[PDB]
Amino acid sequence: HASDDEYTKLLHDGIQPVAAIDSNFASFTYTPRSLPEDDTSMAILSMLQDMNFINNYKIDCPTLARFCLMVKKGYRDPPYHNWMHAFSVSHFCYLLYKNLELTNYLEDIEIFALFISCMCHDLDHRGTNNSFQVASKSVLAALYSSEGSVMERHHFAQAIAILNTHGCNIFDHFSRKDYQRMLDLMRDIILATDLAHHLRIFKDLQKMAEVGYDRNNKQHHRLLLCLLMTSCDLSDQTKGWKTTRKIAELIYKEFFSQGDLEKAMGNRPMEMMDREKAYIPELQISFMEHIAMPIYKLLQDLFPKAAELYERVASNREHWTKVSFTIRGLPSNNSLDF
Ligand SMILES: [Mg+2]
Ligand SMILES: [Zn+2]
Repeated sequence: HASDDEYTKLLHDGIQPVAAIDSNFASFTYTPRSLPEDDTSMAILSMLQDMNFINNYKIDCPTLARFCLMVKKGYRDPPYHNWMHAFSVSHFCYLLYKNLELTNYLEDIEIFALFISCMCHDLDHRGTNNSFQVASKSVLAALYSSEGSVMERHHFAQAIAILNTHGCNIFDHFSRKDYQRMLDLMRDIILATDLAHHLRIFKDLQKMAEVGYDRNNKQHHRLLLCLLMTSCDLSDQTKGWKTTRKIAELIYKEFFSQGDLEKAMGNRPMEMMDREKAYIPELQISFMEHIAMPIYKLLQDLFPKAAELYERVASNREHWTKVSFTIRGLPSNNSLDF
């Protein structure tokens, strides 16, 4: 019946200064997946403290601790879309904040919403995509299919359910106006994680980069938020070869698992979901050239200091070309360690 023991222990000695985590914690070279999972909740508090959102928005620490624990427990354990993914995506948001000086481009509340969105953007993911929800006529599909972005709307709904859980509403004291603004930002930012959305606004993103970002342009704020969210979501591609390789293993383990379920339903899965047809190296090269590289290229055109990011993504693409080892699907052991 010791309901408060868990969060109390987390805050026992206060919030740990971000500088004390790792001297390289705020560098683009840092790999957040290396941090022990049991230390991630405190790391979240550390980043929120460094960005000073707790002071700026008068956030209640105990409530925030409970909220962070709830978000972490809100993730299931599929190979890729788990808490460590949300954690690493959130860390990249922090990196962009520190390295690109986002406070000079976005309003403070927008950056706060972006970080919280990163934490909650994949809540309750089961390892299957939107196409599958519709094909299996799931309860989530029946609920959101009409509006599109089925899983994305579910993730947002789960985030709201957490805020509505006793003792977890970190925005409870907000005025009605600011509360609605925060929930609307979270909705729009999480919805931006749907690739379909990114592809639709891509030309608007290029135009903004072409004419130059304008802090007084409301549309630019919305567009930048979408680009940044996508940038955080695919940040595993900005690390070293070992990370890109490992993440590929996790994502395809998920993709092939879904593909197997589709075949069992009497359906024909897309090639990239079929372990008997997919050739991972080529699929990664395609992903890099058509999705990842263009996103970080845009980021570079807007932020010169983001060049090293685009550079790493391009390098990793090169690595895949030197790997393209010859079999389709994944090895018997489901590993690419070799
Ligand atoms: Mg997602
Ligand atoms: Zn994600």
